[PDB]
Amino acid sequence: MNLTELKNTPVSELITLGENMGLENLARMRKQDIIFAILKQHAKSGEDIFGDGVLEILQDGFGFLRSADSSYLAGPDDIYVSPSQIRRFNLRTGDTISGKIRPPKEGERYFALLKVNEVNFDKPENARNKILFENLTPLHANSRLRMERGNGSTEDLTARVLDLASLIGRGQRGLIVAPPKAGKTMLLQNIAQSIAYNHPDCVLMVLLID
Amino acid sequence: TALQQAFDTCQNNKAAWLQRKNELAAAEQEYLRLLSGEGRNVSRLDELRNIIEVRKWQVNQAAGRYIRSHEAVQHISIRDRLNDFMQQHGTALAAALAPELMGYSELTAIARNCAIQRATDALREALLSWLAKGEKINYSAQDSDILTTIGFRPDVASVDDSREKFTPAQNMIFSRKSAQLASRQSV
Ligand SMILES: Nc1ncnc2c1ncn2[C@@H]1O[C@H](COP(=O)(O)OP(=O)(O)OP(O)(O)=S)[C@@H](O)[C@H]1O
Ligand SMILES: [Mg+2]
Repeated sequence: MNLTELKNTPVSELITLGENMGLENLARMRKQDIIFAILKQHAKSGEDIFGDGVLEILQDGFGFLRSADSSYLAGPDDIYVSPSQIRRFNLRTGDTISGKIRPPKEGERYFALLKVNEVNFDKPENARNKILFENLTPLHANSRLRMERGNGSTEDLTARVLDLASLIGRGQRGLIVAPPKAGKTMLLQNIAQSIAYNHPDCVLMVLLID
Repeated sequence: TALQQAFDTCQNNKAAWLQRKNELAAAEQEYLRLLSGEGRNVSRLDELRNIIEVRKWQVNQAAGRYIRSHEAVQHISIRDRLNDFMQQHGTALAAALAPELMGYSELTAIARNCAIQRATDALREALLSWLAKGEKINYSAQDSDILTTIGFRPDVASVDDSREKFTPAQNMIFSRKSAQLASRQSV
């Protein structure tokens, strides 16, 4: 079973699954605590349990592994990562790690990982021999990122005006200088929808602050 | 041996232009095939279009170079044939042009130029009269093969491809895009 599969489930499932596994009062506490309790209960049975997420390196190799759907929130369900396998696999911050996870021992309250079977959606040996980002030589934008959806949507006029106004391509560095109450949120929403529709290959990330 | 150099330079230019037209046609055909497909492939189609104009510009450049080299080799052969025909029959020629071509060694610039102009247009009436009576002009025997493989005129598929009149700005923009395309193809 997948920890990510648990985290993608809604909150009410704690009644359906947590109570069915013998837990007593998972109704009243924070969701990550419910996830921790259910996955501890399942781990006590002994079946193999999967895990995955984005790696974080602390100031002293006290590595952690967070989940994307939880907005990388520091919670009990975070996966511990000792410096030993960090050195062995030459890992660093931002690495997507997937594989086995281990139930915590005495004195530990975080689920460590037994062995990784996927790094950055690739084999660990293929991920190890990859050069650093900053060593890559930049260039100007070459491939055009057309925002015209082409589905004839009633809101597609925004994307069309965007295409006529400012061309967007791979590798640009863009700014949207707007006042409050101007339409930034749904302009970015239309941009994201057009990117998801026209260009399913490129990885799309949206980041929201305060 | 300069005529042979011009000849095989023109042959190389023609081969290069044919090759350029080859990948241009291939790119156009595959772009049409992808457009006919059900998949969207927006970036695929956009960069394929860009490749299409890059290949079109390369074809234009190759055709222009081929036409220029063909004209150059024709001019070189004309100069050589007319020069040694001078070396053959120039005594009789200048005898026919005697009443105004004398004194050229010491005449003034204006007099020399006007005498040359009179000689030129007189040759014009003579030549147009010979073309008017109308025999079939035959190629020079010494260079007949070299001047007949290149053809009387450059191929029409090259002439119709040299009417775009690209501006210099577009010229170096397309050169930069072609260099970037070659670099991407190498990778
Ligand atoms: N393309 C559009 N079609 C229809 N209504 C639009 C469109 N763009 C903006 N609006 C309206 O204009 C307002 C824009 O609201 P938002 O995009 O939420 O503002 P904002 O850019 O997020 O700035 P904030 O968050 O309020 S400071 C709303 O009242 C929308 O209904
Ligand atoms: Mg907003």
